[PDB]
Amino acid sequence: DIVMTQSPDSLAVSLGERATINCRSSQSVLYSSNNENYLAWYQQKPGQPPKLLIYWASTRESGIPDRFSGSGSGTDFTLTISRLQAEDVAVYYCQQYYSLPRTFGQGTKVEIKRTVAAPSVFIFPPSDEQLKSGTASVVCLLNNFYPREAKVQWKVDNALQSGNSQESVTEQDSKDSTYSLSSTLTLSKADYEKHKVYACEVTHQGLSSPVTKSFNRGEC
Amino acid sequence: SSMRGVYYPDEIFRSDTLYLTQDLFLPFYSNVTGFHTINHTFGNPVIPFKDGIYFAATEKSNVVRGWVFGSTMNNKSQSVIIINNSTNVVIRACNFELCDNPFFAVSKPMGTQTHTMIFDNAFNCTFEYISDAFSLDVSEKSGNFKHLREFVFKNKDGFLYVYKGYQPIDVVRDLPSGFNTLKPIFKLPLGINITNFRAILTAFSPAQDIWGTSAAAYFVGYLKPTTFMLKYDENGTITDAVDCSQNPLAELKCSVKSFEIDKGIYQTSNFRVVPSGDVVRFPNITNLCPFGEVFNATKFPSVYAWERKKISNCVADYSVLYNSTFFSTFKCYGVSATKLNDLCFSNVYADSFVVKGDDVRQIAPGQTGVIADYNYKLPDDFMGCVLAWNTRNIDATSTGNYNYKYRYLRHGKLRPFERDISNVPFSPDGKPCTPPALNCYWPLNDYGFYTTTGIGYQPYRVVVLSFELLNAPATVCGPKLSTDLIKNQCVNFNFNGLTGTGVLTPSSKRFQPFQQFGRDVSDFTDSVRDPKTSEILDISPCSFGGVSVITPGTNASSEVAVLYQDVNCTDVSTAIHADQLTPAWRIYSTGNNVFQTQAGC
Amino acid sequence: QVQLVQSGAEVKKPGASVQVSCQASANTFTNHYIHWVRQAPGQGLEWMGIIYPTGGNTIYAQGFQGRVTMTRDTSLNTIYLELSSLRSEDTAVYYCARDVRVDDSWSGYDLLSGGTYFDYWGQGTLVTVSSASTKGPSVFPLAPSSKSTSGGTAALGCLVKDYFPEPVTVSWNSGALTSGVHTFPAVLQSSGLYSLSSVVTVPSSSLGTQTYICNVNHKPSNTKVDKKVEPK
Ligand SMILES: *[C@@H]1O[C@H](CO)[C@@H](O)[C@H](O)[C@H]1NC(C)=O
Ligand SMILES: *[C@@H]1O[C@H](CO)[C@@H](O)[C@H](O)[C@H]1NC(C)=O
Ligand SMILES: *[C@@H]1O[C@H](CO)[C@@H](O)[C@H](O)[C@H]1NC(C)=O
Ligand SMILES: *[C@@H]1O[C@H](CO)[C@@H](O)[C@H](O)[C@H]1NC(C)=O
Ligand SMILES: *[C@@H]1O[C@H](CO)[C@@H](O)[C@H](O)[C@H]1NC(C)=O
Ligand SMILES: *[C@@H]1O[C@H](CO)[C@@H](O)[C@H](O)[C@H]1NC(C)=O
Ligand SMILES: *[C@@H]1O[C@H](CO)[C@@H](O)[C@H](O)[C@H]1NC(C)=O
Ligand SMILES: *[C@@H]1O[C@H](CO)[C@@H](O)[C@H](O)[C@H]1NC(C)=O
Ligand SMILES: *[C@@H]1O[C@H](CO)[C@@H](O)[C@H](O)[C@H]1NC(C)=O
Ligand SMILES: *[C@@H]1O[C@H](CO)[C@@H](O)[C@H](O)[C@H]1NC(C)=O
Repeated sequence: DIVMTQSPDSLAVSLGERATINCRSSQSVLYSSNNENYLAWYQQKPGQPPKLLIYWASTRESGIPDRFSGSGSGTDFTLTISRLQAEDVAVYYCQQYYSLPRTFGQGTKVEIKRTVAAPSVFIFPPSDEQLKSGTASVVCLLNNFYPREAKVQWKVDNALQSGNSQESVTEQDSKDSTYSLSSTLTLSKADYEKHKVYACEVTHQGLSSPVTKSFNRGEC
Repeated sequence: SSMRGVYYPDEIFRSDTLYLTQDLFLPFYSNVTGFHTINHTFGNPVIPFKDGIYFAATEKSNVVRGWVFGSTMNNKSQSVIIINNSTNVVIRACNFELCDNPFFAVSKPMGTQTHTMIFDNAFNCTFEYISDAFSLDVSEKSGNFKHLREFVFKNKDGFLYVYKGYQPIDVVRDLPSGFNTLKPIFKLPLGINITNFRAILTAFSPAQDIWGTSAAAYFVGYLKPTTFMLKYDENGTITDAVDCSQNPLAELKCSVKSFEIDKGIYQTSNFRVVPSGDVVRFPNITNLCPFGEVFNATKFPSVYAWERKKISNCVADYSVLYNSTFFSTFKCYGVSATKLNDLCFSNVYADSFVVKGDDVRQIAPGQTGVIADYNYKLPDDFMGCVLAWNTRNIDATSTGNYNYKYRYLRHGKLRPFERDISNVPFSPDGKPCTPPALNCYWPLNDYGFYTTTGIGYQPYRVVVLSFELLNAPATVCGPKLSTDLIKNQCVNFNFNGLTGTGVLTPSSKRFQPFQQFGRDVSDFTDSVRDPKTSEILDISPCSFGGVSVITPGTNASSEVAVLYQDVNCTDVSTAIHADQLTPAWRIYSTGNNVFQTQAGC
Repeated sequence: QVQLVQSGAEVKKPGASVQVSCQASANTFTNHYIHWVRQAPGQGLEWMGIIYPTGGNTIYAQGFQGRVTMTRDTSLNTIYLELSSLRSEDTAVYYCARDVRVDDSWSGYDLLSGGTYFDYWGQGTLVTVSSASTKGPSVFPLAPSSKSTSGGTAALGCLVKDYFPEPVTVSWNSGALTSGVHTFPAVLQSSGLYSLSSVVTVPSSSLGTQTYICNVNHKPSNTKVDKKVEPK
């Protein structure tokens, strides 16, 4: 469709590195009456309507990040996406200035190449209120490793379910895009009572596979 | 507030004559705004400049330390500022800030605030000027408020003209009626768009302790385009003047070129009653244009079936079509669609077809390329407009409707309208182009996709129309309004294009069923059939006639009486029925006690 | 271009109606067709619906033809949502795109050329599917204990429960440390509502050093709280 769609859904540059916003469109975008071609780069945050910030897809226009736009090619495009944890991280795709139906799709979100250092793994029990301790029972933690680069087991009552924890994470705690994260054996509040002999096991993109130790609730 | 504010009109002046001239003078006995100003009744308010001002102030010490003129006097654009340093006048053209009571009064080193210039603070000083002693000439006379500084400021042809005079005063807050003439001082070339101004007190509260003296009085009166007669003496001095607008005696003695008039009756001007309203009348609505065929076929033409016409002698519903919620897009290349709702033309050319939603990009008047050039593209020389609406729901099919084919390329058809319509293998500039043999080629894709396809595919039915402008009769128009009728008043009017100014009346004037309007023996028109009611109206001209002034000698009295020749006093003024006194300046140059004679009112 | 503004972030319940608010002006809603924001706020709000607020003329993809159906909110010169069959499509960002710059000295609804992708953007708003239970005062005293947190990888946090929104007023950690913001939102648990296992980077050496706050709800839950607890 002429709501032109990004290919990557999120970007992948290193610090200052020259990654690309790959994209695709409908038909006859380099049109015979207009000749400047209708694809233009969208360059703005999620939740906004997609706003045109690189007219005719050769370079960034005014108010674009400059590292976030580049070569269009008819039904296809490949903009620059340099250092895309920042700068080109303003969410971006090719988009039509074409006619009534013309738009950008979801756009590639901000993302970058990152560190993946090993998370912790040992006894992970609830507090003294273990009889309602919920999804954070049998829990693990990580730092200096990317949000998609560290993960945890559902090790409730020492069941050792590797990689199966419910989890959350945040951007670089260490400068090499090296994030922080935590995860645990997912359950409703009262299910932590059976889980209370809780282990933790965890793994990462630059780390070994999940392995664990365990202890009773109200203790380390 | 009168007989102030006459100035020598220019530099060409000459001896001992009555000269009658037109300019932005201050009209006699107009009400001047007296800014009586005292301590708590205090400020330097911004005032609109209009066509120019008479300005005056009760003064000596240059308490009115200056003026600022411009569009804004504070932001962006240039402004003229005029300041009394203690010796002299300063002029600048700079775009000053002036957010408050204006106190940016910084000045150059050589006699600061006293001789060399003041308000240095701004960013575009394209003109600067130093005068000599033009604040000492004010300070020469004895005691503040016992004198009037008197000025005219007018702006025309990119010049600010400044005229002044300076005279004694007895009342510190009044503007006396004594005649005096202002001399020219400057013709400043600065080109500034002046529309507002303010006086400058520059935080002063004079040591001339009349009230503690955060206080003065100053006066503003607007100039107006008026005819003055000016009386010169043997030294080339203006010695007297007459505002010819003021009253019927002033008009009389201007017309006679004299300051004294003998007992008699004199003809001076023509009375001519202005219209109160406007009456436009048109027939029963009829002859609606045949757009339903082009626009509202149940299944539209393909690109190659392309139904097309030209249309004439009809009333265009285009206001409704423009007002319609339907169309996915419409564009005019010609004059705006908003006026095609009501505009008139010699004829229209009109046609309709279909596109896959994407190709609507190329179809317009003003737009050309290998899509539209080879199935429909019109010449861009008409008032062309284009409209699109949903094929996606109606004459589409889910496969792409294979009857609603794509455009049929034929590169060599360069001529407008011809822009190859045809269902033929013909794509090249000039190769043999039979049916399908290896010499020649045909694009044959499907245009008409259904509404569940992506919003690019979603096809439009499309209409183009093209209005034609000529000096020849405009056989197409939008619908036209008919007003209420207005009997027994002087009005403007229009029948079916028979326009005039007159008094419409009911009539006994019997005439035949086929007749629209009566001439008279002069062959001017005198009666019309109302096109909507079929009323038989009679038309007569709005009242007019000579105006004559009856006077004793001005030697004996300045009372006058006025005769409006030939008219009925019923048509004459909204008067105030005193004998002797004409309320003339406002009321009809006349305005009072009434009597009727066969000579007129 | 337009007097661009957007608002009216709301949860769209499965199969119900959907609504939104915007402001607009000039060419961006009258010469060029404005775009209905018709993609999730995890991305740019793609123009799957196309509209003219100054005329009621519209075009859509056939999900968005209902799920982000729009009407002229004439007091703002701009679209207000009036959608139906609410779901993940109706969970699109609460926005209206002031259309691309006018392609000519044209007149009327002339956008046969120029896109619905914005020349002016109203900043938009959030949205989601309203399937989660309208609750969340529940809280759960567990997180990575001293052994499981193990030095510089360690965190402070708590389990949310029964929440309508995933973001919680308790923020998992009790503010005791902040080496990395890993106390991210809850996820929909088997209770039909948000529950959590996230924690922000902090010392593991005791349950008090990794101190926590546990209530799952916020303003969209009608049950927001920050009641305290710990790991281990
Ligand atoms: C003109 O009229 C105003 C009120 O409209 C009055 O304050 C002012 O004093 C009048 N002018 C003169 C010269 O009295
Ligand atoms: C003069 O200035 C006023 C006030 O800014 C403005 O409204 C007007 O259009 C200007 N006219 C010209 C000819 O610049
Ligand atoms: C511009 O406008 C502001 C309005 O408050 C005023 O304070 C300022 O003095 C003006 N001039 C400049 C040059 O900023
Ligand atoms: C001065 O005036 C010109 C217009 O005459 C304007 O373009 C310029 O920006 C102004 N400069 C400053 C510094 O105010
Ligand atoms: C002209 O001006 C002189 C100035 O000295 C004056 O004496 C004379 O009376 C004036 N009038 C005539 C008619 O000369
Ligand atoms: C048409 O003519 C008739 C004549 O009786 C009149 O009553 C009617 O008002 C006219 N209608 C229009 C639409 O002009
Ligand atoms: C009929 O009239 C409408 C309203 O003006 C117009 O938009 C539409 O294109 C026409 N054709 C059909 C088949 O409805
Ligand atoms: C239709 O025309 C009238 C003219 O008075 C106008 O008030 C109205 O807003 C227009 N409506 C549409 C939908 O164009
Ligand atoms: C005319 O006026 C003069 C004074 O200017 C006077 O001597 C004479 O008597 C007057 N005559 C009449 C008839 O008014
Ligand atoms: C003048 O108007 C009156 C009504 O005010 C009228 O009676 C009279 O016939 C009209 N004509 C003449 C010549 O008086």
